[PDB]
Amino acid sequence: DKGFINIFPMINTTVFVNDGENVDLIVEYEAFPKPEHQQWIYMNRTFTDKWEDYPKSENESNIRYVSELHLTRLKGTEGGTYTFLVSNSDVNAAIAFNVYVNTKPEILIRMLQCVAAGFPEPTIDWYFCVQTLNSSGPPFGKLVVQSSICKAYNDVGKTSAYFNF
Amino acid sequence: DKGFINIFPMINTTVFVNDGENVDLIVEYEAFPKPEHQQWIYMNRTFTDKWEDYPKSENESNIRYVSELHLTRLKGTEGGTYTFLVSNSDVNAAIAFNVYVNTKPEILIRMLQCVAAGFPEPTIDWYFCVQTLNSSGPPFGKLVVQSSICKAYNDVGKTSAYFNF
Ligand SMILES: *[C@@H]1O[C@H](CO)[C@@H](O)[C@H](O)[C@H]1NC(C)=O
Ligand SMILES: *[C@@H]1O[C@H](CO)[C@@H](O)[C@H](O)[C@H]1NC(C)=O
Ligand SMILES: [Co+2]
Ligand SMILES: [Co+2]
Ligand SMILES: [Co+2]
Ligand SMILES: [Co+2]
Repeated sequence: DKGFINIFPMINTTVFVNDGENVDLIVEYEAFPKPEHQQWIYMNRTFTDKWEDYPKSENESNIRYVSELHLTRLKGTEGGTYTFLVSNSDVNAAIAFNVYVNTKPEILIRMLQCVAAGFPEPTIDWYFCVQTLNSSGPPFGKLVVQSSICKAYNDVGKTSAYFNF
Repeated sequence: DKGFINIFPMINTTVFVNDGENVDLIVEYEAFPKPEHQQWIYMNRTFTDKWEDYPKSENESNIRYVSELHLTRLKGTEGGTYTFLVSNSDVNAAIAFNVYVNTKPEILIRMLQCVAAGFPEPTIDWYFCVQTLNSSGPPFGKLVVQSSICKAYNDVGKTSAYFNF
């Protein structure tokens, strides 16, 4: 047999984190020969000092290794796929984590239009006393919904605003 | 000496309750002769079954009495002065409780105008990427402030909304 790299996640690959909280993406993996070019990537951007790598055993015959990425104070926009890559002289290997960041809806108004953004997808109710877009600027949220006929909410929170003529 | 009614509060007369929470307004009082016409009043409205009255002692020579008003699920609008009255054949006596209900700001928008309402008095900040009125209808809050130049907040919460042209 030749070289090999086998990766096992220590936590579930799909993780859910509340807005402003932390999460540690942990991976164990066996490799021969000595693993090289350990790397954590999010959005073509490489984390320089937010992660750590170390052998699981001090013993010389160890081929078990651990890599951890420390995500701190995650924002709703910082949700997405975080990828870990590693290689040796023979094999290239990778594993991916899907990080969801729960956020309460942010609503804006520009005949006005009410637009809610966040995760999970905010639903809009109207009380008396629908399309989907994807924008970078305000309001800041993973999923964006506009309702026309303003209260907005999801399983993590609610946001309201009144409008009169 | 003739008749007398002396009232002592068992809790502080000024009470602060968060929105949606409960509070028990408790009063002890000594009276001779037998107290009569015990009454709890808020906004000219008399609580019929939300309160209880009972002698502090079963013994016959007791002149000590207790009256409790159970306020449940208080709203921001339900903040104000709650009054307890009691009398006998000689004296009339009363005591008053000042109930504050903390609420996060509610903001509305009608050249638009942003109006925040709640308790304590909401302050308005503007981020780039003042008068005072008193209305019954939306937005619902004890103190109302309009700022013109929309984020709004107080020591109990915050509420935001964007506006673009
Ligand atoms: C995914 O991870 C969660 C914990 O965040 C766990 O409750 C769930 O069972 C996992 N799903 C699997 C292992 O299929
Ligand atoms: C008023 O009541 C509060 C408790 O709600 C207490 O902390 C405060 O000391 C009281 N003020 C007095 C007794 O003057
Ligand atoms: Co380091
Ligand atoms: Co949808
Ligand atoms: Co009763
Ligand atoms: Co003021």
